[PDB]
Amino acid sequence: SMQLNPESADLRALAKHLYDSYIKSFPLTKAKARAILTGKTTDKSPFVIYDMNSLMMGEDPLQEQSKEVAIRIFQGCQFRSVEAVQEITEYAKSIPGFVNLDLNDQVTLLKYGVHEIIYTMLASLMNKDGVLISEGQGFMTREFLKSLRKPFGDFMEPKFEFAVKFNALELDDSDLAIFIAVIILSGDRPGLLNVKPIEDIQDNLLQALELQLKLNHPESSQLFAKLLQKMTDLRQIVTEHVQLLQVIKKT
Amino acid sequence: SMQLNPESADLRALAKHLYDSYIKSFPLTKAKARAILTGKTTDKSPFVIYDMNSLMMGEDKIKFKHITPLQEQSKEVAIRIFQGCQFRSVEAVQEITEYAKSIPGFVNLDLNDQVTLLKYGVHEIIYTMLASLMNKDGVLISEGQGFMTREFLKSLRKPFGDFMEPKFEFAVKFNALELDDSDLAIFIAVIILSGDRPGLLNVKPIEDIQDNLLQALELQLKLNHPESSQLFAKLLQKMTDLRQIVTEHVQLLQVIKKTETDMSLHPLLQEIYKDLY
Ligand SMILES: Cc1cccc(Nc2cc(Cl)nc(SCC(=O)O)n2)c1C
Ligand SMILES: Cc1cccc(Nc2cc(Cl)nc(SCC(=O)O)n2)c1C
Repeated sequence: SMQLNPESADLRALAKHLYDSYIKSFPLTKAKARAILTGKTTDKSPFVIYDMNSLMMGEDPLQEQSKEVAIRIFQGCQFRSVEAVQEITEYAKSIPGFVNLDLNDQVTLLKYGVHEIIYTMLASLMNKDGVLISEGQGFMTREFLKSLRKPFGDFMEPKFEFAVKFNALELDDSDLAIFIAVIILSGDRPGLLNVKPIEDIQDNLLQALELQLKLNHPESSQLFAKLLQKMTDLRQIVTEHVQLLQVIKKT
Repeated sequence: SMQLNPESADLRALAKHLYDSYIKSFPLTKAKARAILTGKTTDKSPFVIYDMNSLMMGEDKIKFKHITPLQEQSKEVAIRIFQGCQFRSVEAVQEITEYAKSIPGFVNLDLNDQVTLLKYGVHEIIYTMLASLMNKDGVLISEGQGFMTREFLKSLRKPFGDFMEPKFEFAVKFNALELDDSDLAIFIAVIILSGDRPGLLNVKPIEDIQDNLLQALELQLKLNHPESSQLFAKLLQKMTDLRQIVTEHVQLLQVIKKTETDMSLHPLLQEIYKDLY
């Protein structure tokens, strides 16, 4: 049980702040994405890329223009990944305390954070069938991405695997805003000078998260613990990504 | 706020069960170790290894239990000490396996899954419990009979000098949570019953057991640490640290593996050198 007091009020105020910021930083929210994936909004009718024929109809710089469909698609992911770092960096700047940190720690926390957030928010854009691309204008199937020649055909599978289990938590934009902020303010990132001040902020964010998950998910056993376990999955996934980016890099 | 009801009583019964199993499987508890490290018990007065002189007096006055067989008997102090760690690691697996067998549900699982969970879990439990034996200054060895300093371990020739540092780094942050044996019994049982281990067939039944254990843990941490912010969350975050720590251990065991005949032939070569030149 809880009480409505000044402490619980400030954690609600903190949660509202992060959501309004999330909304300003992230154009394609989970609510928007779920609406497109379930046919509800007329606004977007994404083109479905499910095979080589629809990939060609689908597209419709100069010296990285490759014949190999696998190359063009991996360059799409790379461009959107740079865009996603901008959005996350904008979000990060609205987390109370975060700019009052050593400019050094700031770039550190972001350096290891972005890949964890990308994967977290990639789940928002995914169902069983595939993933929204180009702000909900395109939809690329899981199986088409699997069909790409090795090792590109193995690139997104682990992301799909993550998303199925993560989307079963049934988190909304309010849940995700606080979760994403908890990820960024991670004490245990290599090379940080001032750890305590990052930790004191995360303790507040973890409190805000616990309060948000209790209020927002009345029918949910250990959703806080199941969410914090996911931060372990995400580390493992980044490791597997990096190892694959460095097999692709080599050949 | 909570209620004392049948559900909360089953969770306290489950915690009591795990503690009494932990006391049975783990001869040197944190409570015993803290008592040695603070000088309270006269029972153990550990011999302190802090330099090559005390290491030599150390092997003869500690009866390590771990008798290194005749033909892996190295001159290189670094070799003998790593072989010490290796023998105590095998011993630690026996103790964890025994503990594992008492976690309700754990034996009702595919014998395959049982071996999987233990296969990845022992490395995480070893680090967890090594913290129990550590302070700022070093680590208890041979069931509290010795104490080897952090700095003496760092002083050993590369790469052996880098072997325990990460364990000290982890222990410092983990020991600041101030967990006791009750807390650790449930935390260790949570780690073993991890759904996400490569190669498990039946995930759900492991997940169902772990959800009960995470409930028992939350209740134990609330009742046992009244003055502690988000201790449950901070404990779960440690379970992420341990993955990264094990990855670093394993990579170092495989740099040692590659160069193991090469490093214990430096002494006999050092003799041939000063004999010739
Ligand atoms: C153009 C294109 C082709 C194939 C896949 C994807 N999606 C990706 C891939 C990666 Cl690695 N990262 C992202 S960022 C997801 C988001 O936060 O919107 N989006 C995109 C956007
Ligand atoms: C000879 C020596 C030197 C340094 C450390 C240790 N002890 C270790 C080493 C390792 Cl890798 N693992 C353990 S398990 C800790 C426990 O519960 O006793 N104990 C030992 C036995």
